[PDB]
Amino acid sequence: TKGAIVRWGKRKEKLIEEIRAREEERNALVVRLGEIDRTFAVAREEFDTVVKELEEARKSLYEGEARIKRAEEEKERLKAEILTGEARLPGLRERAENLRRLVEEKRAEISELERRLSSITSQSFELRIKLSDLEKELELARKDLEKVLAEERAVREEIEVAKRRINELDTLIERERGELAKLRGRIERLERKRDKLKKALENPEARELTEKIRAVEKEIAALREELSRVEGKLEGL
Repeated sequence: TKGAIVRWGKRKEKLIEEIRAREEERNALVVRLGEIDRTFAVAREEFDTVVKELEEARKSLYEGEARIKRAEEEKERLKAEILTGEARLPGLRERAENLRRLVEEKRAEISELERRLSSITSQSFELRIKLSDLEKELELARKDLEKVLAEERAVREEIEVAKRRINELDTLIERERGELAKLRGRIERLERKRDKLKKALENPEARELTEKIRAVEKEIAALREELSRVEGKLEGL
């Protein structure tokens, strides 16, 4: 009927309008999601980079700590060498003083006994034997003194060398520690950037829009099905 043409026609125009509005909304949603997915591409590449760099930094940190431990074990060996050397020095200096004194003593004894041989000159032969014995003893005392003095000089030298090497090691350790502090800063900055990247990657509005787009598309489908029935009605009326 004419009246049914009018009524169904009014229904048709309403359906067309509502479909137009729903498809408008749906396109907007699709655009927004099309920006989110791009942001996730960018962020996921940066995240991959940053966790890589973070691995590199942690490896460098461990290696630096290991080099420091090696340097400090070497430092402790050298400290023990120095303490061992230093504990010998009072004894060596005592020996040297006593040997200088013994040397002077023997020289004076040789002078006195030579004086008696001078004054007397039968049993001066005994004094002459005593003389050669005093000469052997003085000679030995002098050779011992040379040996003690040389050994004290050698111990002092070896102490100085160990101390210089220890200073060297402390400078190496200071350099490593400076690098470790720089790496701890780099790691803190990387960890923070990485946590922000993860948080952006759990945003999670991407799914908030995927489900909503599913719904609005379902409703568009429903409206188009009613529209198709209404059209088929008007096309046979």
